[PDB]
Amino acid sequence: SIRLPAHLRLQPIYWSRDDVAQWLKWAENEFSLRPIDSNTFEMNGKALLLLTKEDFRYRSPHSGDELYELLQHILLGKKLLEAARAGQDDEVRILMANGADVNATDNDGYTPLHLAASNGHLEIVEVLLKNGADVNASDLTGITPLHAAAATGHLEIVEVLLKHGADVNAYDNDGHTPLHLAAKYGHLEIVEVLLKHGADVNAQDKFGKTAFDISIDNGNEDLAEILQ
Repeated sequence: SIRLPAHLRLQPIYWSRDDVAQWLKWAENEFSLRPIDSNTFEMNGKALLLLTKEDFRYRSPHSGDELYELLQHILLGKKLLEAARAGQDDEVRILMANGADVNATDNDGYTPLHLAASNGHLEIVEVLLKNGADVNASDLTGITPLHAAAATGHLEIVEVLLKHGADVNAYDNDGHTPLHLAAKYGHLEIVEVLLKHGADVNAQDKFGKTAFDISIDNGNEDLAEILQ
C-alpha cells in the first residue's frame, strides 16, 4: 500500500515548493527510482496539478509517468476521504472500484473509516470494513473510529465496529477511552454496549478523571449515577 509521510498527507493542491520537493525525495526511495533534480518540478503543489502526463514524461524521461500516476493515486485518496465524509455511497463505490486505498490519511490522521463513523454513514463503514479499512487506526490525536462513533452517538455504528475488532479500551493522546467520550456527550445506550463488550469503567485519562468524573464535569448526572 501507499502511505505518505506525516508532512505530505495534506491535499497536494496545498503543497509548497518544499513539500513538492519532499514528495519527490520521498517517492525516489519508496518506489526505488533514479535520483532527479527537483528544480525540474520547480513549482508548488497547486501548479503540479496542472501538469500533463507528457509534462511529467518530458521533465523525467525515466520516472515522469510513474510520478504522474503516483500523484493521481494520492488524489483519489482525498476524494475517498471526502466521499466517506459527505456520505456519498456511490462515489465510495466508483473510487474503490478505480483502486482507492481504503486506509488513506489526511493531515489530521483521519482515515475514511474515521470520517464515515464520525458522521453516521453505516453503509460506507461496512463497505470500508469489508475491503480492509483498519478498524483500530488512530489519528494524530489518537482518536479511533470507535472514539468518533461513540462521541457522536451512532449506536448501530459503535456495534458494527465492535463486531470486526474495534478495541474497546483504546487510549487517546489525552487518555480518553470510548467510554469517556460516550459519557462526555450524554449517550447512555453507548455506555451500555461499551460496558457490554469489555470497557474498563475505571479507565483514567491524563488528568486522572474517570467516566464518572467526565459525566460530572459535563452535567450528565443520571449517567453519573449509573456509573456510581
